Amino acid sequence: YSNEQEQVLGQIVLANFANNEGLASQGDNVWAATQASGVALLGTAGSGNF
Amino acid sequence: GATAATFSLSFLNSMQQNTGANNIVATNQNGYKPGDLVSYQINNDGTVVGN
Repeated sequence: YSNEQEQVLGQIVLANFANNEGLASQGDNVWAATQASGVALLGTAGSGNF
Repeated sequence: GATAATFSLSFLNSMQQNTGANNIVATNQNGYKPGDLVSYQINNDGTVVGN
């Protein structure tokens, strides 16, 4: 801002499936989760499964 | 309020023969901390290893 102040509007989460290649491709370059693909498993971008 | 831990440290294979100054060659223990599953791979020997 105009007063040397820092604010956060959020962070983008990462959804890493435990089992890829099971996501149904839909539309343009997006995937819809389905059976035999696992949950999104949301988490940060620091380390771990991301 | 954790549990007190007892371990053993070995000085075996340590030679004091005026090799300059105090020096350390190797040091290890068997108290690995818990970790998070990064990736998995298949080796040529048929075993599955989790990193």
